[PDB]
Amino acid sequence: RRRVVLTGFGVISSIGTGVEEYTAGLRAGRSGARPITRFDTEGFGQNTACEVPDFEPGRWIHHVPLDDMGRAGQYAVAAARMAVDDAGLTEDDLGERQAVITVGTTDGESHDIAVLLEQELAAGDPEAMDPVLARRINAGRLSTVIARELRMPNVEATTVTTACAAGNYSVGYGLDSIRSGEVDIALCGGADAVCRKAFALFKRFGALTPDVVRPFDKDRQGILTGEGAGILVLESLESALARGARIHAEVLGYGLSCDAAHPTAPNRDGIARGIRLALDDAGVEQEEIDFISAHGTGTKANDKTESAAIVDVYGDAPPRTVAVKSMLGHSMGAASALGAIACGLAIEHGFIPPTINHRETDPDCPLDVVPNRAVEADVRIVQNNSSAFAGNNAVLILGTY
Amino acid sequence: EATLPPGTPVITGWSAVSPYGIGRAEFAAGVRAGAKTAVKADAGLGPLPSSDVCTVPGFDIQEQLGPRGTAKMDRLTALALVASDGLLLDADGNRAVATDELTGVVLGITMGSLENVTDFLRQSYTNARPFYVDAGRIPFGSLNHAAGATAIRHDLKGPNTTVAGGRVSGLLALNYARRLMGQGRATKYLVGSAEEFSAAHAWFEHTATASGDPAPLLGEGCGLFLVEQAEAAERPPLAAVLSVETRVDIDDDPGAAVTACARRALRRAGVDAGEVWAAVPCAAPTAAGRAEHEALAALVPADALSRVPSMELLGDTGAASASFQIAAVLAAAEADADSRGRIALVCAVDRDGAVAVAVLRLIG
Repeated sequence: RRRVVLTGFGVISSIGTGVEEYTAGLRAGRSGARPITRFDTEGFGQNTACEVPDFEPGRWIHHVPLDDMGRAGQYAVAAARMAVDDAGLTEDDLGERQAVITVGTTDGESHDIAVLLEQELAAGDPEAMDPVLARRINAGRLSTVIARELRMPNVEATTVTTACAAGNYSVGYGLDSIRSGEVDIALCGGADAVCRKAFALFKRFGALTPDVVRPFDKDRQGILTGEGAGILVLESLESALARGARIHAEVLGYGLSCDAAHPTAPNRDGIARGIRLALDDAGVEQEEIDFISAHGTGTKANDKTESAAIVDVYGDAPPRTVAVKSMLGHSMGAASALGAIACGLAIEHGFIPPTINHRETDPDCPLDVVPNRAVEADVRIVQNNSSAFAGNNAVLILGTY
Repeated sequence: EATLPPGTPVITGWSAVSPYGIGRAEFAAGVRAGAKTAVKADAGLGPLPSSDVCTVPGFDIQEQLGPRGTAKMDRLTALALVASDGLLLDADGNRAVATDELTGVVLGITMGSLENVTDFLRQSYTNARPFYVDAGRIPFGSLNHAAGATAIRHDLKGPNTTVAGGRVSGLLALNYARRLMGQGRATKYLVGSAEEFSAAHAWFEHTATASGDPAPLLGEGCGLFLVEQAEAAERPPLAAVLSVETRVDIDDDPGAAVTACARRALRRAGVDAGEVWAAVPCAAPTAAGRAEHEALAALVPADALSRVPSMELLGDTGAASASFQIAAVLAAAEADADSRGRIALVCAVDRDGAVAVAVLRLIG
């Protein structure tokens, strides 16, 4: 079966923009927590999120008018630019290729939706709503604008809306699409933008931390909402080798499971099935996994369930299990894509990024979470977990090329 | 049947909940009759940009799905669930389709329940505090909720995906299923797409319309297909999915993109355009829709376009479009021996620039 490799990474994140900045942030235990600017936090009793601080679309976006996209779309396009830059691919190389572009998202331009409702509510009149906003709110656009910006007409542009798992779904789809032989290249990842919808949702769930995100901590109090984009260039080994491309890591496999249990609650059996499917697809034994990049959101339920699933699969000596969201916060549709990149970078640079804000490991999460500081390791194979609402689990396995 | 490449996906069943009514039978009846579906919108939806709507007639969530977990259920999810029942169960509620953990689910959407998200945000803006929302509505808000709900409902622990894309989303879903099944990630797939009618959707669509143009006739519903590998098919194939091709209309020439997409789909299917027996455009009420129609009217035999009534009879069904298109082909084909072995082409264009084409071979 055809081998598939990661030749480019594009990153817009709360802890760094570009592969360099992001590798730095990850190694540093940078926290992306900062005050919310994107919308009015009056009344939430709380106003911290993990925004992208200083996004300059002009660095990345050349062709598509900015008003054709909301923030999530802009992040997607910027990361895509970066990723193809990082892969040594120009618009000329891309125009020629049949490709898949698959961007995951949770909320898409839900901020634009909110602003639309604001316009109707201010005016007391639906007709006050801006056409420019209403044209760009549909999630499909996150994929198609990338094609537009990179001048790639011969693209299947699929936005995967499996929320936190969407990045991993997207990478997996790229993998399947390349493995099928039908395309030699896939731009895969996820993108989301901080919005009032997500903040208010998690607030109302009591799943927002009042200070910091402490995954697997005994007194973890929840998440911070995040945003950003991660785009990965996937390529057939054939196509990468033949092009003289630098290969960051190999995509070995993934697994998809569905809990078929609860619309919001994680499911131990469901996560465990996903992990096992991923290992089987990857052709990889529990032993060979150097670390797990956990879904690890920092909520009570998630961390104890995910831990349990990991221990089910690996037995009572599981690999080191770290939570990138300790640093990024929960970047929604970007989360697993930014995790995937972290995993690839961890492979490439021989490190394991930390679970930060870690005071004390929950005794029911008997894991080495690599607390607070990155460690060096001979990281050859990494599992990246992701779970979402609607019981959607996706687990991705990357390896050293 | 015997002529098919190895691992060609086949559709072995379908279901629809549509402006024709609930169920495959009602859809099939409506398509074959070329029946109209537009009604005056229910007063309960409040003011709308247009009074005329193509809603699912006689559709009440609790009546269809019973009292459990349905009070706060979004219509999108409800439509998907009712469609799932039509697909997997027979008319008496018997299990018609054997599913297991290798049964995938992939649903195409535009942007989920805009009713849910806009109600949530309206509450956020107008209630005491900005997180004082209907908390019971929150599960339903997730874009992947309909696909996930289907899995809860039918105990589908296999791959569960939701893809966006609007009018092309049914074809993106189909191609997704095709690829995953191709890689052995599923042996069977529930594939389809869905769009609810909501005042939010209707107003947003009106807002998004090219300024001047009349408020579109909007429809809703869900179409679903049971897809299997031809080898392993446990029920007789209705149609083989020969190719699904997609493009993005980056140069704002939707005609040219449709043409290129269709020609590629036909090439990849190994068929000539003259072989197309039924061609079903999405009939989007847009320049792109008109261009699509002109492109196909040149590309396929004229008789392929008269074979199936216009999708315009359902209104703009949004994400449901391509699934309704495929279902219309199957409806036209069923109970008409003339359709056997014939090629069908379905094409859709979406505002967000995507074009997709599928080429089917009708079996039965």
